[PDB]
Amino acid sequence: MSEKKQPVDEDNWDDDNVEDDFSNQLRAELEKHGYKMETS
Amino acid sequence: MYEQLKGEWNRKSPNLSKCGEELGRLKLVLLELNFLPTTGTKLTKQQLILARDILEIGAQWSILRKDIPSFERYMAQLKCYYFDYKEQLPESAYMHQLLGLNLLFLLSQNRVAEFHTELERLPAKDIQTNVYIKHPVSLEQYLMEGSYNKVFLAKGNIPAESYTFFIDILLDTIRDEIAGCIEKAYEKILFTEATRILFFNTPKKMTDYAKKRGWVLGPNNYYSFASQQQKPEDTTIPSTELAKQVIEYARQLEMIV
Amino acid sequence: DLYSRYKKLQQELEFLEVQEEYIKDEQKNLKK
Amino acid sequence: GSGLRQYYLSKIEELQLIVNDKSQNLRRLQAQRNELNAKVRL
Amino acid sequence: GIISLLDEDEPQLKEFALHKLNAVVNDFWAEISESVDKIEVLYEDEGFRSRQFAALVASKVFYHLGAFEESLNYALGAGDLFNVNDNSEYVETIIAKCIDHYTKQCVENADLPEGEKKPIDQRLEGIVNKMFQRCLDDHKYKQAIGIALETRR
Amino acid sequence: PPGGGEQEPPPPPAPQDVEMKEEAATGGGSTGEADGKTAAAAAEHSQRELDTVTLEDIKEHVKQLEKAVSGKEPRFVLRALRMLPSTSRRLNHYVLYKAVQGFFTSNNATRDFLLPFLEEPMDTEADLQFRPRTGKAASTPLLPEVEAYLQLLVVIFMMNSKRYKEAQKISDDLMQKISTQNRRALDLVAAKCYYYHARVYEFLDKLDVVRSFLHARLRTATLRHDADGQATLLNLLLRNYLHYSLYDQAEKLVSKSVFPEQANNNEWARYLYYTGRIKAIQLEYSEARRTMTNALRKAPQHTAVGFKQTVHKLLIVVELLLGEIPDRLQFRQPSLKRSLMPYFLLTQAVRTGNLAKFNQVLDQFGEKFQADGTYTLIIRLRHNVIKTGVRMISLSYSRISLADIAQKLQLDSPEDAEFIVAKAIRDGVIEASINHEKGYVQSKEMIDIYSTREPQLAFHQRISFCLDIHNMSVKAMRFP
Repeated sequence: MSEKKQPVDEDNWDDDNVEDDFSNQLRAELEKHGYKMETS
Repeated sequence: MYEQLKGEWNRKSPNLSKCGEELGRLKLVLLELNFLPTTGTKLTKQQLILARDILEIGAQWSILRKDIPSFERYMAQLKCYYFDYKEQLPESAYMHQLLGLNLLFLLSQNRVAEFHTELERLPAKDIQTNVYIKHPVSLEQYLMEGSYNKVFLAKGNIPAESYTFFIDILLDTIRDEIAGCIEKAYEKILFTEATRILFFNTPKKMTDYAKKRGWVLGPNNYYSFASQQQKPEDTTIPSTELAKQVIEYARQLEMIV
Repeated sequence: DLYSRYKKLQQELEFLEVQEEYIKDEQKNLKK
Repeated sequence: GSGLRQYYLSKIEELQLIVNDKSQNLRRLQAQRNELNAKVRL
Repeated sequence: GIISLLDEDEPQLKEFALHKLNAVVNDFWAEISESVDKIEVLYEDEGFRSRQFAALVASKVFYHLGAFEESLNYALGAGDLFNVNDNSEYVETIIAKCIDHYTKQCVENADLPEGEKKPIDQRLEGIVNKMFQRCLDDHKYKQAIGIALETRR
Repeated sequence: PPGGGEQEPPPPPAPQDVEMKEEAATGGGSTGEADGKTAAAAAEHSQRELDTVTLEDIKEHVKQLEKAVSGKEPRFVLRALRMLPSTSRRLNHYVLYKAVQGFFTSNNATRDFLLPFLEEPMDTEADLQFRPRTGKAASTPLLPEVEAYLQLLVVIFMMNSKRYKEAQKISDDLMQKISTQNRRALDLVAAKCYYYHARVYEFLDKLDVVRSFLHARLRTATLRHDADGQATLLNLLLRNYLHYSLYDQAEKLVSKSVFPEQANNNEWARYLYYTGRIKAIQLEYSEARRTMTNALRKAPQHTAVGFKQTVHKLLIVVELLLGEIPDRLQFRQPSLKRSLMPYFLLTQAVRTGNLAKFNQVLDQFGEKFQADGTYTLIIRLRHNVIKTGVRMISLSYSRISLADIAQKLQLDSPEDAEFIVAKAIRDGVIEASINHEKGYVQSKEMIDIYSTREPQLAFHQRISFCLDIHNMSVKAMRFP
């Protein structure tokens, strides 16, 4: 039925809009999580 | 016992009292032993091997005379004898295109639900071999994306005899929803878009669209008509029955349950 | 006794059903 | 038995079931009345 | 494969259709849900000699679907072929609906016998006294007195 | 012998103590709630019936030689139970045969003697009225035997013990059926055997004898008694109509018996899943995937139970048959890490435009795909390869030309563009319309969901749902 009729001539499960959203800054925020309450 | 087995077998079959004699043969088939379990005496399936074949040509007689309600009556009784409850079934060669005749009978009548429940029973039969089923499923793999009149560009590949009676229904069941879709939001087109792209530069295909449908080619256009509505609303027609829900809400909430 | 068993269980229906309607009047009255 | 007893023996089943049912429903309503009557008397 | 056997018009297959009605009578009653008219139009054939036997297998299929009044009305119209068949635990359910429909009809006719009475079907009471004959012959008479009060006769 | 000799005394008394007493309390307490508790439709031994689902699958499998469980069966099948003096004799026998297990040797019934042990439920004025008790004592010939997973030559004596138990259906249907509702206990017993008698008939051929049995066993429902007996047999009816590859399925749709209103949140959960595969094969997807999603979240409360592995597998298959793109391992299991790895690659090639890579993986991992029972994806997945692309564009662009949507899809030309823009509207993909003045594909936005009565349509079911919980609470409260 009805040819749509015409004249002219990895594994990132929305973890990709997580992972291609994710590539250049945070790897020293992976156990850089705890040093901040004597100065700051 | 084998009443007129191959009399008018190959050349023609113009006889009309042959069929009642063929039914008279079929009086004997269901009355020798049984049909429903067909449990014992495997030799009583041997005339049922030929009772398959005489209904095959009976379906060939129905496709000769264009009998749609018989062609499903033959095929269902055949398939339920291909589903004999003692399914031992020595292989006949005429089964694989008879199902192809069934698979093209059924595809051309918008039985796509009946299609994809048919393929469950023959996993490697339908794919790895059997071009009489491989072609209607490569038809259906064409019939997924955009290849429905590319189908007509692959018309000239029939492995069997002509198959004309069900590509004509496939001619019918495409060109009418073609006419249904141009009644829709595909608003209007000139004559030459109906020429190159529908198919077939001008035969009485222009008589097909002007008479089955409207779309009279006046001054250089096919003309659409009014296909809209008014959309009225009251929204206080529910004000009788939305009050019925609210009375029911305080009904059960007040009753000692 | 078999016909009597069918009749007496019918009599134990509505005599037991009127007690169900009875406490609905009781519990509604005791709230007042 | 299947034609003359079974018409009654299958029918006294559900007549037993509803009496079996609403006795649980009754003693629920019994205890609720005893709560309010002990509340009003006090 | 067995439904489309009820299409043909010659009587020599009509009396072989009942040879195939009682063949396929066992299991696939859910398949006969789409075959209501093919029993009904076959019931409307007067050249079909055993039209009451079509009402037998119709009372089989509407009991599968749970059309309990439709099985009851076709147990009526199946005549002697239903009247001969009463030794089963299938039929004890549809005579249960019979006596239930019977005794509420009789109390209804005991209300107003002065005109506009609903006439009781004779094939409705055809199995009532016949099952009452089973009370006379299966030695039990506390059951024979039991219906006699409830029948309001 | 010095190493294995001293390890012999501790293993017997732990089944000889607690596996002794549990059914001794159950067979006592359900009997007191068979004699008393006229409203024993829901015994508290129905949770013990749920315990016996879990108990004997892990507690005992063999009859535990060094004489632990081997003496239970000649004790518990020797039950005549005449009256209070001659039941207190048997109440002493719960204690007296414990010395026969410990001090003496037990009666070893290696898979065969339990069938002639079913004469002690006839010997010396036994009880036939306690068809729950003998019905559990008809399960107990299976309970060491079947649950040891032998499947070896006692399958025929599995069968003959069940024929004695199918003769207990006869004793329910013919012998003193006086208002005890024991079928709703026996149907779960008719479930337990016919989970393995199902497996038995997977070790052998078809089940058309049991089909005649199961239709008749389903037939006595809806007239006599109807709770969970109609339900569990209906999955047993459906699963091998499904396992056999015939038409089989419109029979299921016209099988208008879908609704025993509840199945205690376990049988009803998979019941939606068996019929979810049924509605998926006739190309209905959005109605299918919403009861696929409903079945996954209804009873998943274990860890990788095995059919949770299957409903999580089949769920985004049909969602890769519409063309929305969720993928898979967001709830991953150790029994799923192996069973994800071909299914891993399957969903990534949907979003990318490479199909020979997809035809590579299908040729690579087809044997696992054919092991899963999903043969018919490829006849309809190449469909959704170009449907996923066109929905992604129509969700992106609000007013797209035909002359541009082609060349992005490596589709070469503005005709091969709207070779995907005339069934997608008919399949329910995009709202958009096409004018043959511009050839542009523009859709609109939905605003009237709060402006017109959408919310109070949805609320009326949920108002009616919350008041039912208040009604189920008060009706089931004041049992003290």
